[PDB]
Amino acid sequence: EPKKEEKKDKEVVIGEKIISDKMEITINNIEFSYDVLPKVKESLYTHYPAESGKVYIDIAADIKNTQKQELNCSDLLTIEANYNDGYKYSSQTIVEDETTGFTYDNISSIDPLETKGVRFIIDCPDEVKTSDKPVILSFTFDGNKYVYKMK
Repeated sequence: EPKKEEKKDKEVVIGEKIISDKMEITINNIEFSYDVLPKVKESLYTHYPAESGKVYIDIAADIKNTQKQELNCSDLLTIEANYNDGYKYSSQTIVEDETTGFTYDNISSIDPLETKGVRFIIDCPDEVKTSDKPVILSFTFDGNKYVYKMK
């Protein structure tokens, strides 16, 4: 008999805090996008336009570091989009910046008790948006699986 495990997935609720002993994650927006634009774009800004025939899944979140030590933005979620039962695409993290629009996750950190905006972006073929076929988002955070039925 193979080794089985018993598990229960948690539903992602937009605007609801997800908490661990290290951080608080609030997912504020989940949408398809052909151009991932930063929240603040006062002068020259970085943005992520989708390549022809592609679409982004743009997941916007607030991350509050609740530790006494700095939190690296490379240590955040990896979100998987599971399209039409098995066609899988994984996210990249970008960080909101008041000066340059965005920065990459590798050069940025969150101070103790600071909240920073981030984007988890998933590069998909365009049919992930335009078909009627399902999209399930998921991630593992602090020992639990989180799921979101996008369509």
